[PDB]
Amino acid sequence: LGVYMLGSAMSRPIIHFGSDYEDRYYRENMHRYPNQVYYRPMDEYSNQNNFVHDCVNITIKQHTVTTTTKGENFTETDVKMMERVVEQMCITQYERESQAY
Amino acid sequence: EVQLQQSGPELVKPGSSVKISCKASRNTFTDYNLDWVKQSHGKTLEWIGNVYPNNGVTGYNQKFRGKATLTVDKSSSTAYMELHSLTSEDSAVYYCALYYYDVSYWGQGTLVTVSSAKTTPPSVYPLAPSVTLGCLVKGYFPEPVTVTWNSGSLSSGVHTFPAVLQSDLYTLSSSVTVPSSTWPSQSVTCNVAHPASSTAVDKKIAPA
Amino acid sequence: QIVLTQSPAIMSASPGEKVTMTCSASSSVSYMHWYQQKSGTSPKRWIYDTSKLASGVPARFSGSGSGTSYSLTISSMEAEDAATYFCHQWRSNPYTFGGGTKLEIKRADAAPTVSIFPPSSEQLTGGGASVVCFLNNFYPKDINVKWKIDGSERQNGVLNSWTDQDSKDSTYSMSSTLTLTKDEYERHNSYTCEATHKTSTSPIVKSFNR
Repeated sequence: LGVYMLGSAMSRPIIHFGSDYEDRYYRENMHRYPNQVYYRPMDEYSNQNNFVHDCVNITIKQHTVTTTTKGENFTETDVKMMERVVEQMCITQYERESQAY
Repeated sequence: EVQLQQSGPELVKPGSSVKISCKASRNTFTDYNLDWVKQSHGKTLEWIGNVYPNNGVTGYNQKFRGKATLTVDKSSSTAYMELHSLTSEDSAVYYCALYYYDVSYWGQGTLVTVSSAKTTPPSVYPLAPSVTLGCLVKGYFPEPVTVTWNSGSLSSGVHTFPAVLQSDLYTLSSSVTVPSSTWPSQSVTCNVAHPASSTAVDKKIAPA
Repeated sequence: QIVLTQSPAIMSASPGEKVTMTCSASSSVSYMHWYQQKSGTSPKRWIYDTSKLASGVPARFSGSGSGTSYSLTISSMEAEDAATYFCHQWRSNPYTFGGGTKLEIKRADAAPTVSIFPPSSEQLTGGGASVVCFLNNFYPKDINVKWKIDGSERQNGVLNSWTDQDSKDSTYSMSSTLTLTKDEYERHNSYTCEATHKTSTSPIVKSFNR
């Protein structure tokens, strides 16, 4: 776990899914999803998509272990939705690292 | 093939509380949403809150916080709405509504009447003179009563009129047209059920 | 609290007519949903996600709209479609409904079939005396009922109740119940129920002797 960087908090974005049922679900469940991401350092990556892919998997993983000690459970609708919001977040974290810092 | 069954009508005293149920049957969805909606005097619809019954999550309309409490028994697929500290404005029909993407089901509603009045059963009187017969269902509290004819075998030409209220007591009527020649020759019964008192009354129409 | 406003509030249409009703939002929603509710029944989802028909909803229905203006159209009005339609949004908490459009169907005028019934012997046995008049399968809704007990009107002691428009034949129906004490009932003889209505240009009389 000492190989990972941890980013500071961010506002979770609103994601749109193509149906009202999913849009309402997301917005009603989104507080259960992460608002910070885990990543590997930038100097290991050639391109943005590879960083985003790892950041996504690392972050989902830690979040699913942290919160099943809590006593949360995730449906598969929740893991798909985390996949989408965490991707966006990993993208923002990449832009923080490379432009803003 | 999924269906929602809600619990029966309640007469509650002002100040008390009640709890109504909504049980989802033959369901096979993992994560669906269950809304609760109130309807006041046959018209205006208001959303109260929701529960996702398969892990935890619960939403309220601000207006009903302190008034409704939503929970779920996910061992028996039954969802509950507690209503605290009732008054006359809480008299209404309450609905649970299931949603899963394209699919939607609504319960048949639960009538809550908030009143300090006392359950009273109706008296059923037959109306004897195609020809027309009826039943007069008079002096009951609270709503609802359901009226059948020959247990539902008689559906064509039935009119059942909405109840109206006279001095804390409801009165309704139902009328039925049947062929000139099936009556009196064939047996005409009107069956009335008052679920609050748990009376069921079968009055035969015989010619007067 | 996105407010939803529906117009018109009441609408009448002829069989075959194109009918449109509108739902307007005080702010932008992404999608709108519409419910149908007939008399006695619970609401049922009719169109969801703005333009998708729920199961068992006839093809002649359609929905559209964007931002703050949404409409429900019926390309050809049928008697079955007489009902109340509500819009509803899930854009933000609290989720709100519109106040409904009540849709009725025009039909060729029909006269009521009138039946009067004396009190049953059960009723007289225990207390009182309710004389009931049924007035059935008429159009249009506007009717009017007077009782006569031996040639004298009575307004006090009379419960009226109307049905909503029938889905099959689009008629309306009323019951008027005159209720009296046994004593006052056995003090008189002739009992007339009497209705005024567009169809006839003279009262519809039904009576009995005691």
